[PDB]
Amino acid sequence: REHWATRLGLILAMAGNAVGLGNFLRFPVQAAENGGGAFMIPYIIAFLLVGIPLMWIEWAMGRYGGAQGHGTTPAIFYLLWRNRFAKILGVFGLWIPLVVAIYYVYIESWTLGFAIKFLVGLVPEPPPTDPDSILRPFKEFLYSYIGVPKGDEPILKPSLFAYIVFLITMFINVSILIRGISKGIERFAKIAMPTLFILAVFLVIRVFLLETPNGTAADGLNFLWTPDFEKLKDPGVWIAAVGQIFFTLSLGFGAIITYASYVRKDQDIVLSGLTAATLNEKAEVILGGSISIPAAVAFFGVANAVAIAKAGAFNLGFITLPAIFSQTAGGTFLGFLWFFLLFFAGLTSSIAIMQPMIAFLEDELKLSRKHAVLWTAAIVFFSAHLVMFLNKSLDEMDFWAGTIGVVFFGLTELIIFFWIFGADKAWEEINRGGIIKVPRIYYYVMRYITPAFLAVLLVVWAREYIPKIMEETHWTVWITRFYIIGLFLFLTFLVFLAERRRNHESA
Ligand SMILES: CCCCCCCCO[C@@H]1O[C@H](CO)[C@@H](O)[C@H](O)[C@H]1O
Ligand SMILES: CCCCCCCCO[C@@H]1O[C@H](CO)[C@@H](O)[C@H](O)[C@H]1O
Ligand SMILES: CCCCCCCCO[C@@H]1O[C@H](CO)[C@@H](O)[C@H](O)[C@H]1O
Ligand SMILES: CCCCCCCCO[C@@H]1O[C@H](CO)[C@@H](O)[C@H](O)[C@H]1O
Ligand SMILES: CCCCCCCCO[C@@H]1O[C@H](CO)[C@@H](O)[C@H](O)[C@H]1O
Ligand SMILES: CC(C)C[C@H](N)C(=O)O
Ligand SMILES: [Cl-]
Ligand SMILES: [Cl-]
Ligand code: NA
Ligand code: NA
Repeated sequence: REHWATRLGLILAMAGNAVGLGNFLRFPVQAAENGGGAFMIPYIIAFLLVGIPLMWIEWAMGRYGGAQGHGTTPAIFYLLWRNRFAKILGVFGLWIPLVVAIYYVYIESWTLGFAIKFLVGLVPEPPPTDPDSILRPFKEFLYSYIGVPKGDEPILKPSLFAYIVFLITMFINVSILIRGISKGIERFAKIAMPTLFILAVFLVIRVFLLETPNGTAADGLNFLWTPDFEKLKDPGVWIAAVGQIFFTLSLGFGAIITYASYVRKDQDIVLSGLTAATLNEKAEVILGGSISIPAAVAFFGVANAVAIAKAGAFNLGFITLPAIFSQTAGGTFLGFLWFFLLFFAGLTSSIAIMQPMIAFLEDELKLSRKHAVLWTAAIVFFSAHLVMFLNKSLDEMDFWAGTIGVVFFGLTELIIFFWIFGADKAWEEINRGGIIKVPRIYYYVMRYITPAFLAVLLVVWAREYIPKIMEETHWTVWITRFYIIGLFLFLTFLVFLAERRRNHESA
């Protein structure tokens, strides 16, 4: 099997796994929609009860499976629970990454397209005071990029440049992955992670220099970091906080497990996982949290910045921030650094959610790496056409795989690992090779607190929110549901094909 060459390269590839578009696009939206500081308290708690333990559990599962030549959950779940239903539950560990990748790479390709257009100065020209006259040209710029529907039909019509930049973006992701783990994902993380930290800090600095009649960047920092204990009783904030923690640390996407299956059997995972998790949080709450919201609060005030964040998941990042930057000297180049930052943010994360499908093809179907990467890309490139052309197809995928699915699968992999396999055998397998040991209190969090926390959460979804999504959406949502359900069917057939190759090989 292939291995991470260096300790540092493993951490940067794991941090590059986690530090992505969620740090800089999703976290600002999720924080502002939910009252700023009121969001932080459930966010910090969820990090301590959910994010940290699941990080360790997935590192253990990956490394455990990797010592037996398996990197994906269809095989690893069976290694933990010898039962066909573990193989079937394991398909989610391929389905969730592949579904999420279908829409993540596309959004990643926007930032590459926006970066190119901002670098070359092919950007809108706001008329030099009215905010709408400054924002509308950038709303119209993004809407023309992805092709937001102008009539009644739910059809997207992306620009030719967007589609070509998507092909370019895929080609960029293939070029890294086809070189492997050590000569591909690892080498690129040693380059991208410094680049990304540098850019973010500079932007944080430049945003902190913003002052207008409506406020300063400190006003956004106070809004984000001022508690509001009157919201701790809202199931929505807790749902939003735990869903963010999952998304940001790459938990429930089968990606950490696959990356961890390339860690040598003896090597530490306790300090490693903690560092990468600690890295991703600094990336959000310090860097991601200090760019979008302070800048939006700085030009518009808190209430309008909150209103901007509630308008959509991309308004703040693809419309508001460049519009804000367009009012400052060299703001076009500042936009380029912003969208170039997002491109390495997503690229280090898109290669992470595409490695599982590759690993499954190499490990379980014995495909060469070249063929495993290329077939994986072909699967993503084709499938992405559903996200590109059907309005709100992206949303449905992010909900079922990137929102519901990761919390379901996260609870699934904890029970399989830490209950069925055995809590004590799991505790042993987490701490083995540990440069440090997992604190004794976390054994009781993993066995009892975390699974009940998620169980209650998933029950609040299933009763109070999902009924609106099964009955109050446009009929076209079943087009995406049908496709992603058939995608699951296809992956199980591969699993079935992988256990039949294993019966003929042993014979
Ligand atoms: C069922 C279709 C399977 C894949 C066919 C993809 C067709 C891509 O079509 C292309 O889309 C671009 C963006 O709108 C346009 O700029 C081009 O005119 C068009 O050739
Ligand atoms: C990174 C290189 C990407 C090259 C994409 C070329 C897409 C060409 O596309 C064309 O470009 C013209 C000039 O801007 C536009 O007027 C047209 O709308 C567009 O069809
Ligand atoms: C669900 C994935 C398939 C959707 C992409 C299909 C691309 C359709 O292609 C479209 O054909 C039209 C007439 O032929 C042209 O007006 C457009 O230029 C072109 O975008
Ligand atoms: C999943 C649905 C997304 C598909 C994108 C629809 C592209 C709309 O393109 C349509 O293609 C039709 C057949 O070629 C033509 O009759 C029309 O000229 C054209 O409007
Ligand atoms: C619910 C999650 C709590 C996370 C905070 C744990 C802080 C670690 O706590 C420490 O753990 C050590 C090893 O068990 C002990 O030696 C110390 O008594 C204890 O202070
Ligand atoms: C699906 C994951 C790779 C997402 C990534 N952890 C992010 O925060 O952007
Ligand atoms: Cl364009
Ligand atoms: Cl219709
Ligand atoms: Na993240
Ligand atoms: Na990343």
